[PDB]
Amino acid sequence: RHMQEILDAILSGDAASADYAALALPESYRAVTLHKGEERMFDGLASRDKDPRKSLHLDDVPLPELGPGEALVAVMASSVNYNTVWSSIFEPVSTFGFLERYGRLSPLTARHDLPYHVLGSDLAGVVLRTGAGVNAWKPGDEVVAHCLSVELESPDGHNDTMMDPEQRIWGFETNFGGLAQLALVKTNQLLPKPKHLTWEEAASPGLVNSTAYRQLVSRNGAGLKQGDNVLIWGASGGLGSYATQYALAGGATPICVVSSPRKADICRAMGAEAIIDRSAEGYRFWKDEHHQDPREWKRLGGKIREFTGGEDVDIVFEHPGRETFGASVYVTRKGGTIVTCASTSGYMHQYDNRYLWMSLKRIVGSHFANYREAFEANRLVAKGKIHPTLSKVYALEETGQAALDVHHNKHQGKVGVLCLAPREGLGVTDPELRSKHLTKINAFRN
Amino acid sequence: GRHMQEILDAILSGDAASADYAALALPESYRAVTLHKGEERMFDGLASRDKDPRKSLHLDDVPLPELGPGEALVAVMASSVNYNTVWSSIFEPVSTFGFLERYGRLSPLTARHDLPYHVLGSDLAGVVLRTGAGVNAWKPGDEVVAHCLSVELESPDGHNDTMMDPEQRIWGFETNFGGLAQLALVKTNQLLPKPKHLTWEEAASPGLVNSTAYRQLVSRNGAGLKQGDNVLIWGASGGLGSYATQYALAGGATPICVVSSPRKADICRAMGAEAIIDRSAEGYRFWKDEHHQDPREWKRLGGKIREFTGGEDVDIVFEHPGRETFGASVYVTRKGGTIVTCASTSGYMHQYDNRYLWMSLKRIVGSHFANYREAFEANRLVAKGKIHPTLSKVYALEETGQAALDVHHNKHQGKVGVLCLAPREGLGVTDPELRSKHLTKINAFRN
Amino acid sequence: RHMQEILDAILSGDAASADYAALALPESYRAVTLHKGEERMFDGLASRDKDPRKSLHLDDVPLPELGPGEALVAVMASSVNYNTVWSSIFEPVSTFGFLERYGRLSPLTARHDLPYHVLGSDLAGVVLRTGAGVNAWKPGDEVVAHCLSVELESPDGHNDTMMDPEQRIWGFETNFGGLAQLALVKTNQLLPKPKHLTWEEAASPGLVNSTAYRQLVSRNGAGLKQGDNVLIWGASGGLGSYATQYALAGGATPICVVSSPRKADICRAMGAEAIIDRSAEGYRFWKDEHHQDPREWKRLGGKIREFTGGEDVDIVFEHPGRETFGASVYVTRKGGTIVTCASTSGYMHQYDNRYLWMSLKRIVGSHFANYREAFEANRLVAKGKIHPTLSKVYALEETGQAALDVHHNKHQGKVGVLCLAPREGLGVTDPELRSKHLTKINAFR
Amino acid sequence: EGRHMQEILDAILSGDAASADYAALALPESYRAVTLHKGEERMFDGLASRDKDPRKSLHLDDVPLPELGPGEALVAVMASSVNYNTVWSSIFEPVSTFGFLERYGRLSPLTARHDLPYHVLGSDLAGVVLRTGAGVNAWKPGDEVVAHCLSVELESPDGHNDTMMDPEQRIWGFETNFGGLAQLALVKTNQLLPKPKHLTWEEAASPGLVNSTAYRQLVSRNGAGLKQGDNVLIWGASGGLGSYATQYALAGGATPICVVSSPRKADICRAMGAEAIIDRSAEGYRFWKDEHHQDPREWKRLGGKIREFTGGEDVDIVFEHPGRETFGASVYVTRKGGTIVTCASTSGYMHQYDNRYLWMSLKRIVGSHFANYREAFEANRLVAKGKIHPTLSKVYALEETGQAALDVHHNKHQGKVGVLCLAPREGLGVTDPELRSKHLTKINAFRN
Ligand SMILES: CC[C@@H](C(=O)O)C(=O)SCCNC(=O)/C=C/NC(=O)[C@H](O)C(C)(C)COP(=O)(O)OP(=O)(O)OC[C@H]1O[C@@H](n2cnc3c(N)ncnc32)[C@H](O)[C@@H]1OP(=O)(O)O
Ligand SMILES: NC(=O)C1=CN([C@@H]2O[C@H](COP(=O)(O)OP(=O)(O)OC[C@H]3O[C@@H](n4cnc5c(N)ncnc54)[C@H](OP(=O)(O)O)[C@@H]3O)[C@@H](O)[C@H]2O)C=CC1
Ligand SMILES: NC(=O)C1=CN([C@@H]2O[C@H](COP(=O)(O)OP(=O)(O)OC[C@H]3O[C@@H](n4cnc5c(N)ncnc54)[C@H](OP(=O)(O)O)[C@@H]3O)[C@@H](O)[C@H]2O)C=CC1
Ligand SMILES: NC(=O)C1=CN([C@@H]2O[C@H](COP(=O)(O)OP(=O)(O)OC[C@H]3O[C@@H](n4cnc5c(N)ncnc54)[C@H](OP(=O)(O)O)[C@@H]3O)[C@@H](O)[C@H]2O)C=CC1
Ligand SMILES: NC(=O)C1=CN([C@@H]2O[C@H](COP(=O)(O)OP(=O)(O)OC[C@H]3O[C@@H](n4cnc5c(N)ncnc54)[C@H](OP(=O)(O)O)[C@@H]3O)[C@@H](O)[C@H]2O)C=CC1
Repeated sequence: RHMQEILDAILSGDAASADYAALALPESYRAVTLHKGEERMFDGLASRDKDPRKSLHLDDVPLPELGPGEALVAVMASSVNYNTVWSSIFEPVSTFGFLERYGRLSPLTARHDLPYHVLGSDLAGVVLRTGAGVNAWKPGDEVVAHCLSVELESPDGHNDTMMDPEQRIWGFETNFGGLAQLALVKTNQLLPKPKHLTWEEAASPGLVNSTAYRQLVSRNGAGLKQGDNVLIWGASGGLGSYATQYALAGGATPICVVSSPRKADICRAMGAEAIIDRSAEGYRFWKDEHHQDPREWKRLGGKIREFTGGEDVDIVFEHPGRETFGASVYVTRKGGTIVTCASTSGYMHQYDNRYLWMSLKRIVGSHFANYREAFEANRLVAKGKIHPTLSKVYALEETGQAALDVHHNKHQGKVGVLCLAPREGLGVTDPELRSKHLTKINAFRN
Repeated sequence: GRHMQEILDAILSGDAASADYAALALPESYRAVTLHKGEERMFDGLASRDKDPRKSLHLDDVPLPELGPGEALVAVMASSVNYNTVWSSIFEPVSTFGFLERYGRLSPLTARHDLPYHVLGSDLAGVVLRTGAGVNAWKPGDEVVAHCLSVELESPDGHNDTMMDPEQRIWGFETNFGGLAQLALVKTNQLLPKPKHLTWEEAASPGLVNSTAYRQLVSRNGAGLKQGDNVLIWGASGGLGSYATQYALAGGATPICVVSSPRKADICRAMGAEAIIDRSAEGYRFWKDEHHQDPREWKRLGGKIREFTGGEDVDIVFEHPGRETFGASVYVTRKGGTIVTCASTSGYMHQYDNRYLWMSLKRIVGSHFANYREAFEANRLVAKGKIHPTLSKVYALEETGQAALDVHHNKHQGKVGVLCLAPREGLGVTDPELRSKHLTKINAFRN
Repeated sequence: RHMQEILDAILSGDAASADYAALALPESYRAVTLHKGEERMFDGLASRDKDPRKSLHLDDVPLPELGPGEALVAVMASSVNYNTVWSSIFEPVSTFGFLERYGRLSPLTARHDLPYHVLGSDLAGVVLRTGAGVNAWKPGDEVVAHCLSVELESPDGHNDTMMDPEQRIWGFETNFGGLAQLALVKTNQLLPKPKHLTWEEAASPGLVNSTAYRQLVSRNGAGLKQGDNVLIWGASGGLGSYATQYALAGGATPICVVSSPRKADICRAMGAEAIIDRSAEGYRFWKDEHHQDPREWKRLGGKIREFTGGEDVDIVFEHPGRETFGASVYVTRKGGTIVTCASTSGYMHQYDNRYLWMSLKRIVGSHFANYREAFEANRLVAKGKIHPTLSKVYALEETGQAALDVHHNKHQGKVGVLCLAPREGLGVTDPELRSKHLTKINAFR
Repeated sequence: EGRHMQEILDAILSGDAASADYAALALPESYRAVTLHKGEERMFDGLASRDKDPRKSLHLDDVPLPELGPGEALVAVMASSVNYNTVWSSIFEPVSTFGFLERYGRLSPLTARHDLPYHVLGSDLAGVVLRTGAGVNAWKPGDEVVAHCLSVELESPDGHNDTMMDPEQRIWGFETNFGGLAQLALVKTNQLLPKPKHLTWEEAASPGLVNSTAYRQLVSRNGAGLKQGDNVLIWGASGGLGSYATQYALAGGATPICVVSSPRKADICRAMGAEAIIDRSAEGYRFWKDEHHQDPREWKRLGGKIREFTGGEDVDIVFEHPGRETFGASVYVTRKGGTIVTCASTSGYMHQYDNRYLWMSLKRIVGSHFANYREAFEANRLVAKGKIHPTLSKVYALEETGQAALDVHHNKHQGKVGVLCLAPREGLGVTDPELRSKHLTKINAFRN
């Protein structure tokens, strides 16, 4: 196999750039895919009852043609993200609609408009080829990838690339994602691999760490400062496992919300002290399908004040959506910020605008991160200031079970996936820095 | 009263010096529009609509209050009747006497406001007569208007933007000695210089809705308007929206004005706007039923906006109607744009589709009234002739009851003013050249 | 002649995109060029004595090959600015040095490394062909260009592309510039042509306009708001003339500084009213080569207050540098901003920091403009809020004389160049908006 | 030592006086204070600033109590500190403070109380409220307080969106009278903050001025707006401002590059948690080659040394205050897009820099000055929470304030130099012993 020869080169440890440039490309690669003819297979079911194991296929797919500004990457490991779940249950809409619309832009984007969709929005691996116009990256470079896909032909994105009208998420709104043995990315998605981490560890921060960085740290989100109090929903999940770290390292005080004593213990291991278990408290923010209960908003606010000495939070880190959003707006301090990048429990938000306008609060929408933000987030991992939060690793063939874990909220931290890597534990080339941080690196491990 | 008449004579002469005002003997009573503590339940049982301010508002002669540190006594030439004045006059949401009594427990200074009568009114235009201890920047004779937000600023919270202060009082509503009277008492950090090209009644008009619109649309605490922006303005001929339309035009931006009648569209054209949507003629139905919205109506509004902008979506939505329009407001905003909100007239339980907010990196910014720097800047743009008052009708002080009913029942398209000491309309202009340049717009809301 | 038929299509006014796509390309185009062998010809001379008429050639050159994300444009008009003049006299160094070094990177970048250099960093014209991947532009589109190109391989420029470490000015650090019948640009340099302007007027605002927009209007510079008072140095020059217009269009008050009565008249024709003639006032901000005179800073401040009713300016629009900068910091209001994008009179600035910290002022550096700011500035021209400042137009064959005119500061406004356009005055397709603004459009004629 | 003053101190020291007990104490008719005299403001004319001796101009006087006004408090001062503005005052540089008092005195009959032939100095205090004026409801006799030094009238609209912008804004004890280097002081009640209970009187007095300033300059959005990951060049990292700036950089998750002039100060920086330390004396930087011209080669040498510590990165922020000597280098070494934030010019206020580095690299120079009440509250809250620690090195008696000021004038100190006012000895005033115990090693990091 051409693919076995590629893996052997990576595992040897002493292949030069010219060696990678000399390997023959395989004619197909193994990939986790959706099929277009199945996009209605879950019609009539409740979201909970839609099973990613039924929709996710392991296929052999042809290599796409390499274009200008792009790189072909040999993927050692990837991760399950919530967009992998959304894709796999075809909610809110089918990703094939996104691929069809993308394919209308040009003959190059039309490569993506296929009857199958290779998923995955994270990777760690090795560059094999680069297209025309690519100088910064070369075959053999060890990389991780962020998932922003921007074309930058329009002027709109030249003062923050998230504002590009053609901005997409790689592996979700584009094809050739990371849950596969090979991937195709733009080279402006590439970042240097953290040397003290294994392949699966290095693949795990990309998406959620970059998003948490823009949403909480950067001036394009909440602009955290030391001394702030920050309410962090889902503090032991993917986003929250990085948000909590940024709050603590930035000198702020996180109030972490989780739903089990096991996750509460992890938050204490990260260094948080103020932890609310929403299951034990039994919050019912909605009385029925159409009306909320302000008494329950107020009970949450009172519990926060027990931890802060009577202070309300400067920032709410939102993402659960409809269930929690009325409470989030209510409990925020006068002049404070609710920053939101998601709506897991439902995107039709309801809130009492009297609390927003009379208290001069703001709701800031945030979405992934631009390259500069993704670089800064990955830099803090490489410096050993922010740590990966991997809890469990699955084989590529078992990506469906990994997606079901997240779908049903059975996990903590990040769930990783081995792609070409034959086992866990490979890829560390800075053992001294790894040993300095190993206890924190393994804090989420089962 | 002889002393009061001599004060008015000094003002009307046009050439009294500061020393002359300092030498005028103060009156020992002044005429004022008041509520009476004994009557606060006279409307119990009735619907808001059927409560009549002519039955609760009294014309009384009241004694002058003692002038404290950092305060000014003002001879009032004109004032205004706004929604806060109307609600007070019908003891809604609760009687104003409740707060005057509680706050009056703090100190002998706060207890001056706790009286069996309440002098209403949160606007004035007039002349400073006396200042209390420590005052530097104002002197007898200075011609002034007032910002009605009073802050004590003992908490640190308000020292980077005073709207964050936790202890605000609206003068004439949560304080006594308001402006619907011949004299008023205010803090000197409420005073603003009178625009010289306007009459007394015009200068008292812009008031809180003008500074609120300025903070919401122009200032960096709100939307931070820049030239070239497209701005969707709901209620563009009402209080807030009329000033927002003017700020958009004055700042080099394009307002897309929304109104509900052809008469209102004509007022918008008179202010200088060109892109006008009649929401009633278009028949928008943003809610399908009590609990669900219709995204195809959001998109129909979006397509109508694009007809005026050459295919562009708005950088800013100037919100205030609330529940009925808020879903559409979030939908139509450009990627990276801002929805600024300072009220919820149609209902405060907002519902919107958050996918549009996070996937297009939009933000919803809450704003409320204005701090004193914003009020100074808004008033300064009126004084420069960039922003014009919106007066429709003027009443004498003796007829404040009817003025209040007119506002309560929405009888006029623009503001209702009240003459206090001024004997007739049309006095107080000392810059006729500037007035002549802007006369048509100044009178756009007169019939 | 294939070139003649391209011009006839443009002049017909009703060719469709399919008609442009069907036209045969010419094998060569007429271009204004420098020659590699002559780069030492002005060795020994003072700058003022170098004559661009001796170095600029009119050549027929072959068409370059069209790469990914590029467009081939038929050029109706161009401009001559200071970058063009500097290149034509090989200052500060010959432009061929950078073209050679950059052309080592790849076959794409080596297209630019030729023995001749086609100059010009402005255009107005019609798209003829686009390279692969191009979505937003098609044959027939009427365009102007933003001259600053970025590669954006580094993350640094992905929150504001001016932070990118590898910028190139098209026609100066690239070949195939706009002083020619055809040009090659990236598609993320293209902007829609303002319909109410002639070809030569549309090509004129260019980089000084977008630089002024970034410095004064955008949040990356001073963040102007209506009501502000703005001190504008050099108010009838390139930057200052656009800055004056942005101040007015944004509802602010420019306090315009000029050095002659004729310049004051031009400021009044633009709409300004508060004008200071620094030469009539006789300001001497420096007492000698090393020390300033705070009494003269204060004298300027007092003159400003005569126009503002006693207020100090919220913003100073700086660019003269050493001579004026101490005065600029002094006169700015408490909490105000001094924004700077050049140092004409000298880059070693000196100022009294007590005024800066005790009055919480800031000095903000700005440079050129990113593509979003260039689009917004061009859009305000297209709205008729901002007007071009052309003084004189030359034919392409006379580009040498045009460059000498700019080099010796012969005109008060800009110098334009007809490329394919056979005469001035063509290209207006919005005559109603033009008629509204004709007097201001011609203020520098 | 008068009887009424002795009775006030006995009440404080008893630990159990009630608010009504302080209200009932007789006030003294005079108090002991460190003062300047108007007749002497020319005494150093023609001398180089280094040769001006604060021991010659600072007097210990008995002065009459001023009349209490609306919005004010009379405070019994247990301890204060020397600040550099105490040094500036005592050498009448750049100008005499009596010009400031004369100008202030023209505003109103209330501000005219300050226009006196002597100037009571001091811009920090820790102590106990004795009396409050009209309009004061938030503070009462007996409250244990520290004071920040912002004096704002807030009559003008300009200060109502950040009070530092008030046109009449002044620094208490420098541009106003009745400062804190004295047994009693007069302040606006909007200068008052709750005393941190785990600190002694002298420790609690020491952060106010420089900690508030460093917070606005580095942490707040009105200054540099620090974020975790930033590299920050901190001049004078073991002095007053620097000893707080370094703590904010570390606690905010940034990397300070600390500049000091001795190995002893380098060791304190390491004890604070910094690793990247430059000794400007050992490096021998000569940024100026003569009176009128700088040396870009030395700017470059500093920039190269910084890059050795950061792995090749240039600093996002420079925390400036030395002024003329360093400012050209500070602008040069800053990263593209970065910020130089300045609140002072110790070495000379006529700054010179190369504007090509500022405009071509899109840098900005942000002027900062003290802090508004909200920022001062936030800075003091972080001390009270034990997140930021006092940096007191040495304590002098009130009668030795002249020598304390000379220490700072000649750059012989580290951290903050404290002064006992009414407090009879060091070590008093702690009422949270368990929080103190948790943090004691860091609290004492600067002690001789
Ligand atoms: C892990 C990474 C990350 C990720 O993976 O993300 C995440 O985990 S995140 C959570 C997962 N992600 C989601 O959960 C949501 C997926 N995505 C969607 O759910 C839909 O995508 C959305 C609701 C956002 C929009 O859907 P859509 O219905 O497609 O939107 P819209 O209406 O904007 O556009 C269609 C037509 O409306 C026109 N149009 C637009 N604006 C106006 C206007 N103002 N006026 C008039 N017409 C207008 C356009 O011009 C078009 O016209 P056409 O071009 O002729 O079709
Ligand atoms: N815009 C963007 O770019 C990004 C958006 N997202 C979106 O953010 C959301 C979370 O992503 P991720 O963190 O990766 O997923 P995870 O599932 O790993 O973390 C989600 C956490 O949310 C909490 N949670 C779930 N449902 C509720 C609820 N109804 N009420 C309160 N808390 C709840 C759980 O914590 P517990 O049960 O312990 O309280 C869980 O750990 C998803 O919707 C995802 O699509 C993600 C990343 C990028
Ligand atoms: N808290 C306080 O102290 C005060 C609060 N307020 C609040 O501010 C709000 C606005 O103030 P102001 O502008 O002075 O009020 P106005 O009554 O002057 O104008 C309100 C406009 O809102 C528009 N509007 C109302 N309902 C809807 C709707 N359902 N959909 C769309 N547009 C609508 C109408 O415009 P059209 O019909 O022409 O489209 C109406 O003219 C007030 O309604 C009140 O709630 C006001 C003053 C004081
Ligand atoms: N880096 C680059 O690639 C480019 C840099 N630049 C730089 O930008 C600067 C300005 O560009 P532009 O506006 O187009 O130049 P202009 O020549 O068009 O206008 C410059 C104006 O500055 C004013 N000025 C010059 N010297 C002084 C002085 N000592 N004191 C006061 N005012 C002075 C004059 O106005 P008046 O005499 O009327 O008061 C003069 O008109 C150029 O001078 C150059 O340094 C420009 C082009 C490109
Ligand atoms: N605007 C405001 O509100 C405030 C302004 N200031 C001003 O800030 C400055 C410092 O205040 P503070 O920190 O209290 O004083 P300190 O003397 O305690 O600290 C100053 C430090 O600067 C360093 N330093 C002194 N001179 C030079 C020089 N020429 N070059 C380089 N480094 C130098 C020394 O460190 P080393 O020798 O170890 O390098 C010294 O420790 C003063 O000018 C003061 O007035 C202070 C506080 C508030």
